[PDB]
Amino acid sequence: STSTIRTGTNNDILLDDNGNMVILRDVEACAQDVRAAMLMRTGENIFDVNSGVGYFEYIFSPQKSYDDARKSIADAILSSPDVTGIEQLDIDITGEVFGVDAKVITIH
Amino acid sequence: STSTIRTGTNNDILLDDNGNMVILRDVEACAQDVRAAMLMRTGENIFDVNSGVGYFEYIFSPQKSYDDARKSIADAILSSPDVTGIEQLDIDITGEVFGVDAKVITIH
Amino acid sequence: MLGIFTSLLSSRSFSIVDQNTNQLVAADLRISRVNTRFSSVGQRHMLEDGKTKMDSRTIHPMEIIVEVFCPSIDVVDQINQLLLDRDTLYKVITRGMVFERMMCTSEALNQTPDMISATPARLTFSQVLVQNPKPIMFRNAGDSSMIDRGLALAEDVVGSAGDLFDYAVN
Amino acid sequence: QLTTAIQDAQNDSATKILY
Amino acid sequence: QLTTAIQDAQNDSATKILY
Amino acid sequence: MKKIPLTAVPNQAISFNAGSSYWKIRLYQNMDMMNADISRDGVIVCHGVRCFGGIPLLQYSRQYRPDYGNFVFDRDADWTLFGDGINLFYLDGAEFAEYQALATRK
Amino acid sequence: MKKIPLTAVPNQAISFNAGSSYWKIRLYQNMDMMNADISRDGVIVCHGVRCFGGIPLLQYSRQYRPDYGNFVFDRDADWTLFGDGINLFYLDGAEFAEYQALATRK
Amino acid sequence: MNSFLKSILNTPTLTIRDDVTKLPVWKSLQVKKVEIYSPASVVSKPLATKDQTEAQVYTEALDIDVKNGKIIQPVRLRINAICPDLSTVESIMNAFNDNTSTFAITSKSILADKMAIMTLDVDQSPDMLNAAEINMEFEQVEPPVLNEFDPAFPQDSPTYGVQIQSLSDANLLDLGAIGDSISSAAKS
Amino acid sequence: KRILRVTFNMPYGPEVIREDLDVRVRIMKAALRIQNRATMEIFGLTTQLRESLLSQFTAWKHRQRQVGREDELMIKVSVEAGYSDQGREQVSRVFVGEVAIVDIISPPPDIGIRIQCYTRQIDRTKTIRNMPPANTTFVKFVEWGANEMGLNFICDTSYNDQVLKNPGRSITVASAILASIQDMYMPDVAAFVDDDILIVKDRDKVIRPDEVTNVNSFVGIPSWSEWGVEFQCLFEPSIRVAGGVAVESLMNPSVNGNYVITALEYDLASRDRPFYIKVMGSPAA
Amino acid sequence: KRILRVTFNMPYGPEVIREDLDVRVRIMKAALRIQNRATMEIFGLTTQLRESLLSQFTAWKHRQRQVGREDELMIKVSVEAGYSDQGREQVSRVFVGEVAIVDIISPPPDIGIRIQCYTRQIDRTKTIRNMPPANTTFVKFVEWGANEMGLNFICDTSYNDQVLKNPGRSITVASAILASIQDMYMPDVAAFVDDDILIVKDRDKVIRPDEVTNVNSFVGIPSWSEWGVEFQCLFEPSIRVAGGVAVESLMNPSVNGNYVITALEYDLASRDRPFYIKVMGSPAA
Repeated sequence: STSTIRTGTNNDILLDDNGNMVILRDVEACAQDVRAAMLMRTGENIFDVNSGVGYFEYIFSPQKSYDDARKSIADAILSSPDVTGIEQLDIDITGEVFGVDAKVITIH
Repeated sequence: STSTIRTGTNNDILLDDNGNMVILRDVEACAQDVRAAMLMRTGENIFDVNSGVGYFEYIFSPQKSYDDARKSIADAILSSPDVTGIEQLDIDITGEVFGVDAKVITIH
Repeated sequence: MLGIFTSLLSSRSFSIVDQNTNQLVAADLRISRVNTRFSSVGQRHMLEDGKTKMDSRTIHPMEIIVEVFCPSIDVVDQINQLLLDRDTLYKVITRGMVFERMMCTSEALNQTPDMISATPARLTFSQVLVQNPKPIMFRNAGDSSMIDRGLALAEDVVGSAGDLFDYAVN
Repeated sequence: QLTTAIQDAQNDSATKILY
Repeated sequence: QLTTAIQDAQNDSATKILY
Repeated sequence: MKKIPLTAVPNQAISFNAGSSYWKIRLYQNMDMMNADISRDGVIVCHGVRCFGGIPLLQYSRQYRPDYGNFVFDRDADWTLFGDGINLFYLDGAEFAEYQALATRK
Repeated sequence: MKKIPLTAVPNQAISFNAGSSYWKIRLYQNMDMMNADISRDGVIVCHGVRCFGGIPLLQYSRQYRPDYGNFVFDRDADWTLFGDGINLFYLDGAEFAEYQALATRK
Repeated sequence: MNSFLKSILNTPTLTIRDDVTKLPVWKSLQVKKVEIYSPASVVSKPLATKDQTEAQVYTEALDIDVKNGKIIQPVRLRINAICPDLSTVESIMNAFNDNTSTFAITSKSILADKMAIMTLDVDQSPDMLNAAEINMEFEQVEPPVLNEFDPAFPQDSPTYGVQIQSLSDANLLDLGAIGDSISSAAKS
Repeated sequence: KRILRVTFNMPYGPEVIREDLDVRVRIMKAALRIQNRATMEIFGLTTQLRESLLSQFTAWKHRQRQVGREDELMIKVSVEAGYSDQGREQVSRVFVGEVAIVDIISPPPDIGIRIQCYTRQIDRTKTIRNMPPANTTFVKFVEWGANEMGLNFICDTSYNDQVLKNPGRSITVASAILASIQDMYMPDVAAFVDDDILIVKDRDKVIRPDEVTNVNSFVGIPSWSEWGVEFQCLFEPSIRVAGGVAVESLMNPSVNGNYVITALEYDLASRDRPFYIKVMGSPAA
Repeated sequence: KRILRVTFNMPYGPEVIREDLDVRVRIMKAALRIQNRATMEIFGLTTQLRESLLSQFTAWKHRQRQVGREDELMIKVSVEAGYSDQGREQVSRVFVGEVAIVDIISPPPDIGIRIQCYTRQIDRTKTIRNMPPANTTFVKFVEWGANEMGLNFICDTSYNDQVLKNPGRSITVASAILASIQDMYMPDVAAFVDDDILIVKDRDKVIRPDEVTNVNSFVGIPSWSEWGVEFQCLFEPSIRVAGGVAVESLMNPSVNGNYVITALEYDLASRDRPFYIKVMGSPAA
């Protein structure tokens, strides 16, 4: 049963109306954790390093094949607890947009 | 050798002319038991829970295939003692009737 | 085979349902052939006079082999997750033939010039034999049968009775 | 096999008195 | 075959039972 | 002080050698509380002991004397939170005497 | 009082250690009744004992004395209902003495 | 090709009965091939011979040695059929899963009896959308040795010695001999 | 349809392991001083069952601790094997003894245990509570030994009325009693313990003249030996040790006769071919 | 064409079991006090031959009966093995001893016995008829032992003219004589019995120096060992126990030299591949 502090789109601790910290559990907590994990560049953990998405070696670079980017994103999604797998992972490329869509099948 | 109290279509103990309880045995008892076991929704037995026919998740629902309904009916029929197997079973669906016919091959 | 008159023009044939959470998995597989082979062994015992008593019969676990085409990468990844999934038993409904307690044993993906978009795959499941295929459960939380844990070898802390008291006070 | 016999031989030589 | 060696570690029994 | 390991199932029984004695505790959900049956060295010490936080399980002297020890729940017994949140602690004679001396003047 | 399991077989022989004696009872259907050949410690004791409900199989004193015990049928012997409905019970010396005292003043 | 015009004493009808109930089981099981393998085992090492004896006294000795030197292995069938109905297949799988199952397979003219299922293959292929191709294997549990035996009546049966070991004490509403006496005096 | 049960005895109760699990019991009983042994390979154990069984089976609490005055020091397990068809059972008893060793033979994905049970492994007894007779006859010394071990006795021999001086005052434990009764008078009369019955009899006599077992069906061939007739058979729940056999063979016509049993080789596998018992027998007198 | 015969001795006469029947003889001999062993598996026995042999082989009539004063108590069997081509034979003798054990390994359809013989299994001899010497030399004690056993002797040692006070009056039966001769002076001089000849000699000396066996062809490779050279060879009817060997190898040039024999492992199978003898040898002095 995952649980996480409530954060806004600015990725900062967002409090409630009474000035407390909200602890989301299960589905919403897992969704927020997945969104936060997909925004972490590789080599940003002093205590994991090899964890994180390849935003500068697989994406944003003249990479021949985006299968490595797909694998890195899949690993980042699966790294979150209670994720099990991914039902669908679209890696569509627009003119200058790297559109990624996930269909996580988290156990909750 | 099965033996059950005699009951009518209203599924209550219906006594004889002299106010006694008749205990049917062998084929009649097996037939009564099969009819009773096919009319019991699942989750009604507090001591089995999983036993019973899925009249609400396998029948009476907007499903794709009624294979689960046939499996549930077959399991419910086989659960009765001295039934061995089912010779023939129909899952006919009329306009609004879920016609089921069985040919139990109980040994007696 | 016949036995059921669905009278519906959109019935799905194959279904791999996760037994827990009761969810479809790998719903985009394009199945091509399914072989649900059983197995059992006799105990032929030759004895004295020209004769052989077979004794009893042991039911070996079911094997089921599914040939399929995976059209998409997410489906291939779902198949890989099925193989790597060691904690769930699946239920395979091929054609009016339901098999519970089914676990993926093998999988072979094939990539050939004969098919560049999709990938042929040969899944293989084996059934998990259980002592009681029909278990007995209880609805309410009070009435479980008792579970023994045997010897424990109680481990150690240093907290003193004062801390336990203060905790009980709070 | 022989490990069973070894285990048997060991169990023979266990009694309740050290000397 | 350890069975032949078992059968060999039995021959040490003469007519004397001495007993 | 030793916390006896527990698993989150409703009705259960654990046996162990603690304090130079062979204890066995059977914990089961009875209605809305938890009851415990305690046996030491085979013979049964008590049946149907209602379990509460801080309050010792062996409630009468004839059971925990001499220096036999006692079992205490930090919080009210709850098999849903066994292992993660609620632990049962075993105290030997000296620790339990100190706990009693503390607890009688609260 | 010890219950001796039976088998729904028209003719059988049951062999057991009961009451510090080794009994062997061969029960067979004879015409329209059941007869029993009883042997203790190898040597035969009686042959063709007509069997009934409540009447001890070993009738005469020197067969059940001293404290040898006896065998009693709850109902009239019938191999079709053996095991479920009819049971044969073994009584030691004291139990058979108390049963005899009870049945000598019916 | 009128297939209903079957022979009278060599009728090609596979009839799988059931030795317990003697009823035809798994009807509507259109058969496509039946192969009956009946193996045996003969001596491999050279038999000894004792010559310099007479005519016809060597003959029965050799006959006994020969009758002593072959072992008959049970019969197997391999039926290939096409099941049109789900009921037949569910019954076949249930019978296979049942540990205790003896049947009597009757081919064109064979009456192979006391036969149990060893293997069962159900193949569903895109060329047989309805029905499924089935391949079953049968093995003889026991050859039809003629039980001469002491029949027809419950008496006259041989003694079967059930060597019991430990007698249980008692149960029900019994208090020793007074309980026994009350139960007996109830005349029930 | 083979039916094999391994019934333990633990504080919770008897936890019967049925034949549905892969079980394989190899027992070897004989008419000697040595404890008859049973090796048990049991597969398909769950985590809870393993915790319940293996943790109870231990060699501690009597060497580095005390926790011992009577039974419950080590778990006693019995074996009930037989056949079952048409609804009738044939479950006899084929072994009663206490475990001594436990190991694992098969690693995952099938965690299979292998325990080793020996009959009368409660030699951790009260170091002979009652003193042996000072002067006494053989039958009375046998009765004392049976009383000390707690087992009923069958003493049928021609050496009963022979006096002994100091019959077993060097005995240290209950198990050594059987070794002593075996030690004296060992041309023929070898005493042993079959299940819970201590048998002291001559080697050429049947414990039970009325319990001869007529044998006509054998697996393989009933053969000769340097002592008597040796033959294997399918499991018959009426063949004990030291019992009388009435071999009536077909392949070997001259091995027919009446024999007593000296050894026994049970090999029972519910989920495997071997379900045979091998009998060593000697001519009976 | 291998030619292997097992020749029994029974009241009817010798019944030679030829190589046409499937025979497998494993003989293991050594320069020890231990009786050399022969395990022979014979298949293809007729019912009559089985009844004529196995019935005679027994361990009774000397324990529960008397029927004994001399030989004919147990059947003495010899083994004659060799090669044969162009009409000439090479059948030497490789074992002489009495049967001790009878069993069947292979059940029908090939009823094949397996019998176990030891050399000098007449240990139940006339409980030492002639008293051992009071005070004598080693050679004369050896002569007394050989005379008592009835076997001719080869005594070649440097310890012969050593007086022994009191050489072996604790001996109970004839067999223990060899154990005693082995017990005294046992760093090197170990006495044994090869066939019907009792050999007492130093371990580094050869019985017959003129009878060295030049060996040039081996099976495998003649390898080193703790003591000397060990090697396997095809059956040569000229290699005995404790004989002299003149190994001349090719694969291993360092093992060349003269060796005496200590252990011999015959494995002769008429209808199977193994027809080799394995030789343990030590440096000869």
